[PDB]
Amino acid sequence: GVLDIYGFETFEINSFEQFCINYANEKLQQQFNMHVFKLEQEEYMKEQI
Amino acid sequence: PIRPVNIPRKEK
Amino acid sequence: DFQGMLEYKREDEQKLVKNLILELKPRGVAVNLIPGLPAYILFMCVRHADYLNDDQKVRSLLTSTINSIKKVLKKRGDDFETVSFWLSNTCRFLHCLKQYSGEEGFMKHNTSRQNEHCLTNFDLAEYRQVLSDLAIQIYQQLVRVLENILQPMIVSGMLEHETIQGTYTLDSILRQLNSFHSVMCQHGMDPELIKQVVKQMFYIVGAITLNNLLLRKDMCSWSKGMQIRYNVSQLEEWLRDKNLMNSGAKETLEPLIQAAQLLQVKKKTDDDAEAICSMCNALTTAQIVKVLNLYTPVNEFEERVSVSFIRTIQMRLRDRKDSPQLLMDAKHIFPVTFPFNPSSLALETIQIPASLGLGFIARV
Amino acid sequence: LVEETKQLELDLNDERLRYQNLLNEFSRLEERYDDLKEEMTLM
Amino acid sequence: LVEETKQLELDLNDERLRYQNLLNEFSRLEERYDDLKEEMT
Amino acid sequence: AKEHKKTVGHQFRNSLHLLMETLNATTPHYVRCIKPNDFKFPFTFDEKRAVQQLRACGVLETIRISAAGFPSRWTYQEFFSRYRVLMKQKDVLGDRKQTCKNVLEKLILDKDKYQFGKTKIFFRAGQVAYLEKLRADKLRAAC
Amino acid sequence: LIYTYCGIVLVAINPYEQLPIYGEDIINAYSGQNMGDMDPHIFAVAEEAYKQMARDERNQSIIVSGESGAGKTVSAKYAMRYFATVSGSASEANVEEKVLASNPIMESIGNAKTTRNDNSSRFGKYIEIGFDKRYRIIGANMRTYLLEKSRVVFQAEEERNYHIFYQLCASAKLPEFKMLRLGNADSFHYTK
Repeated sequence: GVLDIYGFETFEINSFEQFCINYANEKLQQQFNMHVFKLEQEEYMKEQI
Repeated sequence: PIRPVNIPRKEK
Repeated sequence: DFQGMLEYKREDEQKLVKNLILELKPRGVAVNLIPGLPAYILFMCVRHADYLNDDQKVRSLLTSTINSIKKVLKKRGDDFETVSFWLSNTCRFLHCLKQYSGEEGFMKHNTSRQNEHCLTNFDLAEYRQVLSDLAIQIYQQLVRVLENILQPMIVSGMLEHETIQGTYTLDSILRQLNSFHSVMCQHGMDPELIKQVVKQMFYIVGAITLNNLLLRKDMCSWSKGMQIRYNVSQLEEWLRDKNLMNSGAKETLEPLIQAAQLLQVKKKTDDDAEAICSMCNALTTAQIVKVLNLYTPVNEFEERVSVSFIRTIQMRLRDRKDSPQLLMDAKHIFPVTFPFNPSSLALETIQIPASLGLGFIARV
Repeated sequence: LVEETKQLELDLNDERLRYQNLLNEFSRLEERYDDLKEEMTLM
Repeated sequence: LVEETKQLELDLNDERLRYQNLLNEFSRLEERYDDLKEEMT
Repeated sequence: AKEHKKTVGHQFRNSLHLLMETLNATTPHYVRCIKPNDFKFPFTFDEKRAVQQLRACGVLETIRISAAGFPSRWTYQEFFSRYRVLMKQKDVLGDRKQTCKNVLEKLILDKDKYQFGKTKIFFRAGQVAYLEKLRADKLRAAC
Repeated sequence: LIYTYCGIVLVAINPYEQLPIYGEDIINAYSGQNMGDMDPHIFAVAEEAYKQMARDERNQSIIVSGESGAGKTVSAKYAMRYFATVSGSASEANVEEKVLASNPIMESIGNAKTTRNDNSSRFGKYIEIGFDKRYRIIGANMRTYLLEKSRVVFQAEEERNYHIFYQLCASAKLPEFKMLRLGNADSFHYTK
């Protein structure tokens, strides 16, 4: 699955759609952070460190 | 019969 | 004196061919003695049928032989020795058919005793064309198999390995090439065919190396240029061992040599840039600009390539108008030809061995 | 000799490449024909 | 020079005839494959 | 009537939940593009566009987080090949692991600076630059 | 260079040019290669996705974020082309050809010109590509999220409505559209 969503874009004027965009991007960033943390501990436990 | 094969006969 | 007529039961003719083709294996020492026992036997049986003047029987024999060879290439095409031996068989069959079909051009350099064995009843030039087509097909299959074997070999052996003057080294490649050359020598390749195959494999390995070095940036170091050039040397005296400088593999190699020299040459001054443009004739402007763009200073003294140098290179060689392709054709196959090589073997004196178990093949 | 041989051998090599490619598609169609034979033997 | 030119022209003719014959046989094999595919489908 | 009762924000939340579950059920890969300039003409880079788009992407936060730990990693064979100059002949032995660890300990006093591993040694920010500077100085002095 | 590894992340720069770095020769060169050994490219992450299919046999995800339709759409199309080339299934390859040719239709009906980009994605898209036991493609799936509401009826200065409106307005001269009584784009309030 490929996901295509515009990133953290804030226009000059904000709206409900723009806030939803920002919140969805923040949720995506949260998923990113948690998964990369999972993978980095995965590799840290793969090796003896 | 995948390849059409003919046999030419020599003329002595 | 027996001329070598090969008498057999026609009803079990198929058994005959599957005794000569399907059941026979290249590992047999009997065929290993004189390269081409199946070819000589098949040709002499065809000649005996010509004595019998049985067009239908020889037609069936040739069709069955071709079908069985195709079936072997299908089921056992992966085996390098098997396909090499069958290529030997096909080449010798073609040469024998040329030598005694009845074309005086072939008997221009044939002994009178051999001329006495020439067929007279009928000709098989169209059969010769079909045989040549099958020879081209088996040659292509052999090239594919060799490439498949060599594909994972080159990257580790050539670039990843650090030459000292799943792990593969330069000596591993040399041993593989020596084994291959021995395999073709024992099977009975025509030496010109050997030269062509060696040229093909050298082109393949050179193209793979060029593509890998062009796609990798870290691998591109001035230090590794000496290693690349030294390996190219090692290969060229390997060719000197087989005395195949006439083959032309070095001509396939100069793109790699030019890339290595360009990497080794200093790129500070445009006066050197013009010399580089002059010498780097084989490689197109695309690879040149790419390799200059991706160059990396391994040590402190070395410096990155100036954009002005890039502009000078681009403007000087714009007159070449080269193609925009970046990577060499890894799957390219050079055209292959089969020059006629006469055989001095005495056809009648050749006898079947006991190992093959050709009891139903009576010699007259 | 080199000039004339290269001049005609350019076209010779092109035609030989086409010949070899045609043999390649013949091999592919032979594989397809074998698949069809296997399917027929399935029934 | 004359002999080589004649030989090369003969080779050109041979290449042309082989090319055309293979084109015709390719068409025939395509027809056979298409017919077998239609019979299967 | 349930869909009409559900607001646009509620439907957006439900869609986000569905795609979130879909993503969590799969293994993700991440690619990001940065617009170099507003004028859009090819091959031209502006610092302002890059910094604002990096602030938006927040890549710098991941960069600094990895910098806090041991971002740089070096393979034993890789380290020996790169640092043969700083490698001493007397300390050269068959096993490059212990020898390179000892050489690193001699060169770098603080243990926390480097992280020993089974295959690669991990480093903090300054050690790569420090070692490269020492290697360059030694090489140029010898030459 | 446009591509660069940032940890597991890949980063690219919009070059506004058609560089030949997307040749299928390069695509097959990227095949059967370990991660990061080649220079950075989305071909590398696609190969890593297939490697993860081989190892863990769990579904893959590739996410692109940043500027709307700057490198996102083109990169996704490159990834689709890579997948189609690697699989090499004639009917399935036709399926991804249909998907690629359709991408303009969803661009027309869901994307519009903006100040940031004249071809900018105005909605979240998600494309699934199925795989059988042979790891070969067998089908595709479309999903959409968070389509802009104001764009349908409101268009900012120098910003257009969905491309489909203007595309049909300029093509209103076709005989089959004649009974639609459609004029130019300026003849309608949703496009002027």
